[PDB]
Amino acid sequence: DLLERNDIEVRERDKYTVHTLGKKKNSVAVAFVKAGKGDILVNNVPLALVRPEILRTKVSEPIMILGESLFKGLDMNIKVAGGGHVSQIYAVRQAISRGVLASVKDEAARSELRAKLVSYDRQLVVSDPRRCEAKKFGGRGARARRQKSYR
Amino acid sequence: SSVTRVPADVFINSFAAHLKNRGIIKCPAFTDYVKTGVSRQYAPRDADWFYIKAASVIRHFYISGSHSIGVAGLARKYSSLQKGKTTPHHTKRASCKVIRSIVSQFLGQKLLIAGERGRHISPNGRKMVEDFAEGLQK
Amino acid sequence: VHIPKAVYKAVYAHLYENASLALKEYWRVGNVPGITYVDENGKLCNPTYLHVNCIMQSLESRGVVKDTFAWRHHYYLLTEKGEQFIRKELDLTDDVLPTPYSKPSIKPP
Amino acid sequence: RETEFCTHIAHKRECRICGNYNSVYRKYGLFICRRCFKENAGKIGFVK
Amino acid sequence: GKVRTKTIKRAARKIVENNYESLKPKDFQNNKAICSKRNVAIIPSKRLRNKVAGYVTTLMNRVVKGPV
Amino acid sequence: DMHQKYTIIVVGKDLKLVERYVKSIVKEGRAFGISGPCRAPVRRLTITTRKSPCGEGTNTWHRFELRMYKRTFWVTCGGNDISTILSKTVVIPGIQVTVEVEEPDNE
Amino acid sequence: RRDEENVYYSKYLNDCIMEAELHEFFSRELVDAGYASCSLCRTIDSICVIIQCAEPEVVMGDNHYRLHKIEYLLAGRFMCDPKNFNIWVDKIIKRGLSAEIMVDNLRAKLEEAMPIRRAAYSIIRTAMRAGAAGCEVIVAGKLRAQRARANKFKEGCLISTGHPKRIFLAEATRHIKMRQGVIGVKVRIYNPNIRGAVMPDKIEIG
RNA sequence: GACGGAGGGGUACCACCAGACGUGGAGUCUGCGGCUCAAUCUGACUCAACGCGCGCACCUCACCAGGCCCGGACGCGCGGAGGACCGACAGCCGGGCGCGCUUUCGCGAUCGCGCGGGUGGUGGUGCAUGGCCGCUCCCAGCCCGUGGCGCGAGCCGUCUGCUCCAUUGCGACAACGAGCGAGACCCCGGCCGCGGGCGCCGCGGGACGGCCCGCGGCAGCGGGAGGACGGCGGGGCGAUAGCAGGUCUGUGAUGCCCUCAGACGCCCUGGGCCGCACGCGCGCUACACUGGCGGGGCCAGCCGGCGCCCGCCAGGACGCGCGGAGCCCCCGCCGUGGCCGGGACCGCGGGCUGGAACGCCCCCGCGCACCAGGAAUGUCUUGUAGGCGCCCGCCCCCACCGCG
Repeated sequence: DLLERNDIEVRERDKYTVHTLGKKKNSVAVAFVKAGKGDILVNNVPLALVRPEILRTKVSEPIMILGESLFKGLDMNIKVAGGGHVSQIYAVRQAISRGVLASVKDEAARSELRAKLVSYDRQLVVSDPRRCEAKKFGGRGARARRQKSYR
Repeated sequence: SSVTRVPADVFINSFAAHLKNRGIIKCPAFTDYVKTGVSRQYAPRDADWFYIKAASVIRHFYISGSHSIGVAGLARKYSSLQKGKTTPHHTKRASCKVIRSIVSQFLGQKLLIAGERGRHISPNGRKMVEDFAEGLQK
Repeated sequence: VHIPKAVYKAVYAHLYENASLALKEYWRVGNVPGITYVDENGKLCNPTYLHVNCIMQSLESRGVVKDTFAWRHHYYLLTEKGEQFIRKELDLTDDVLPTPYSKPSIKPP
Repeated sequence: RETEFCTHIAHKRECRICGNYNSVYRKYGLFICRRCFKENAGKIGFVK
Repeated sequence: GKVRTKTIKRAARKIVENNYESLKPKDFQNNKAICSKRNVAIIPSKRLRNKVAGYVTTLMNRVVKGPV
Repeated sequence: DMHQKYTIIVVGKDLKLVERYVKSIVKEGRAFGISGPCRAPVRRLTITTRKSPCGEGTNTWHRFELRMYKRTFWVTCGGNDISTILSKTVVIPGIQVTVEVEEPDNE
Repeated sequence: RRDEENVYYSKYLNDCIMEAELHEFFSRELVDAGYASCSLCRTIDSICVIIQCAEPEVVMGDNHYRLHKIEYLLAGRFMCDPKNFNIWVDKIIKRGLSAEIMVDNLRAKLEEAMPIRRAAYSIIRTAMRAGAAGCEVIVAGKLRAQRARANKFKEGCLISTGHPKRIFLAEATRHIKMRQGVIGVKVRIYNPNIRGAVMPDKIEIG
């Protein structure tokens, strides 16, 4: 469900100039961004309602820390597929925060917005290097082995 | 915004009331003596369960639209595990025919329309659900 | 045993036509490949599986054929003097039609 | 002995290389044996 | 922990005495080009080219100040 | 001629051998409209087996996988003509090459 | 979206087994030709085989009659329609260097009365003659007394542990069976002659 | 050389810290001794036997209780063609086939019979062996040419120093010059470019103890910054020398051996491997409220066919190419009561796959232990432990395993 040719297929562009991507643990959030009316229908679901309520604040965190001065009047259509229930939510944060810094990136506001990004998480600015690990030839799991016999 | 702006699950209770209220479909009388799935040994006890299932069926169909969605695909979206066997639990399918009764009856109500492979939400269906979008946000 | 006479003539001519009889090595009754021709007068298709195999040991011990079994399938080949035995017993007066197809031309690898 | 020979019909899988009636390993229609496989896999082509 | 393998150290010494002027004290990439510059030297694989390059930049420091 | 498209499929397991074939196949497209390469999602038939011929020893498993690779191009040109174009393509050994008509459904 | 039946993806597997079956027949009947490797080239169902051999005429022998009996034996065996099967043998330069030819040329002396150390050095002579960095002959089995053991005779440095090992070195195992019991012989030849790769340890300097 | 309840130095969750997840206690699973049988086929016993030799109704099958038929090829000597031998309905017989028996009908040399030579044989000896894994060996050791050194075995190089993942380097240095192993290399990933697209897949870069500062002849270290990545990222091969380690039961691997026609051949029918007082090794699920439980909302990756009426369901009919997991989470229910925890057994059924249930699936019951585990041990440092699901190996059917 990720790294697909059709990461974003239906969109015909029409002003979605800022194109972003979020990789957070084998999950991609691809966000085309237009200077619209603050509509972030990630996965065609308004940011206001997300599947894990407790984790809505984490998705709101890129929009809230950055502030409405650049966020308001900017709409990003994010497609999230691949990964799990909350791994996707971190990918959504990656897409939203990269995008608003990337709507004023040429202007020096990149340094102030990156400062907001690095005080919160360097992971919002830089992708997660953590995925999964190979199972052992004996026993189950990368770090676990069958209980030994005598001795 | 028909189901996007509203929580589709919140709409599920409101249109569950609307299914009996508008008289869409009926309770098939097997709603008393049958269980939802082979995985779900628990028998549904809501008594309006076929109305929530027939609110779920259209919500699934509406977003997919004409994606030729078939009865089994709808049934395997509420799949659970089978417990009660010492062997490790594994996911098992929901009853296809209880769901199949829903869709075949819904065909007449015009929220379900004949198509290649599976049936789709009819254009008439696209209109009925749209009204509750305004009702939910108002 | 007491296998039909036609098979003896059928294997000889086929063995010489391809100048070999690689044989499926099966001690189980089933489709019998290779000598689909056992003449007629009783069959219009392949003969019994046992017949070719029992005959093949007789031919190999006498020396009419040479066998180099590799994988499950056998790799039987008509031998140098087999050509005289096959041609003489079939009553072919002269050297008949064997298997050469000219000389191959240099290939890309 | 027309009736007696091979009255029984059963799947008769065999290691094509080995003829084994066990460890056939027909994952892809291949019958290279569980053990016979490494020896012959180099020509067939398999990689670690 | 990093200590260089003999193959890297030996070749690096040759590359520091073959050309001190051409190599650079801190710029690893300038040395990297001289390490893999066909006739000047050939390192099979970039990682080995990188390995010699790191040392030839440190060796360049050594040669610049009180050479061993 | 019959200007019928022939889909191009090359099944070669050696990624490099098949890579040599791709560059020559693209070259003959100058003769007749080669399409952009559609290299296959890698297919890795997988066989994992106990290394020991007997059962003795700690279970040790040898992991065996060979990636058969398919290369896809689409070429529309005369049906007899494509066979001549393949004369130009390199015949390095052990590659299966097929061209299949993308015929407008006979109607 | 794509169809996954991909019917054709098993034929190249059947071809892969065929190459295997072709190797097992060849090392049985083409030992005196120094058989090393066999190739399969069917594009239009046109069967092409390039056998590698110490000297190629050794395979044809008599105006291709020897080859043709076995060319149409291959056809018969593989249900290939007769005459489609074609073998163009290629001649092998540096015949001794190729490992499969060398291990066989030992079995040929050993099955008679030649000494082991004498033919170990005889095989080593060919590998130095063929520019191999080193040649190692390992004989195993019931040599001398019935309690068996192995003699390892290596001349010149030889490598065998790493990825270069499967790029430069070559090897083969001949299970010679003698009159007392099985005395398998295996000769490895390390050749840094390959121009397909350069040892990542090897470095060249101005 | 091996040992040292001998120093001085190393070192690792196959050791212990610091901790976690456990097991052992309990149902059940899968083996292993023991018991019993007609047979309960066999190897294998600390590590390095014991879900190991890859799902045993049949085949497999090696085992047992039977039953058929040679496929004894090739010579040699002979016997023999209206005939050597091979078959055969009627009944009986033996589960049963003319298998034998009465009975008289065939049948064509494809041969009868010895004499040598046979096809064989999951029959024995891994203590005759080849190969191929295990283990020493998550440890870095191994050796070579020429020269020292001693009569020689055997040292030197191969070092107490000085670092390291490492005989990784460094500096000294009767030794001097090498090499194999290590590392490299290779395989997926991190990122970042382009080519190029029926599927995201081909090719490059980049990370180098490089850069900063301390402390060090040096090797390097230790604290930094930037950076996809920080100093091997789980990544596979396998130095030298071997061990009565296993397997003749994986094969036209093989020595001897042993049988070879009333066969240890090979087919067939039925059974046994699982029967199973008892002890044990991985395992599964329990012992509930950080939880069973009514739906809703789901969200994957090794990577995937899906659809219509008939059925609670298991499952079918008829079809055509098609379309994704639980955990968790939102809201009900129940109140610590062996309880609605838990599902072990047991009785009717509905099934399917199959020649043939004994196998498995479903449903309506029935609700075993078990309330947290004695001695004693096992496994691990971040996407890790655990927690939870998914395909496949093997399969007529049939995961509590195995690789992922």
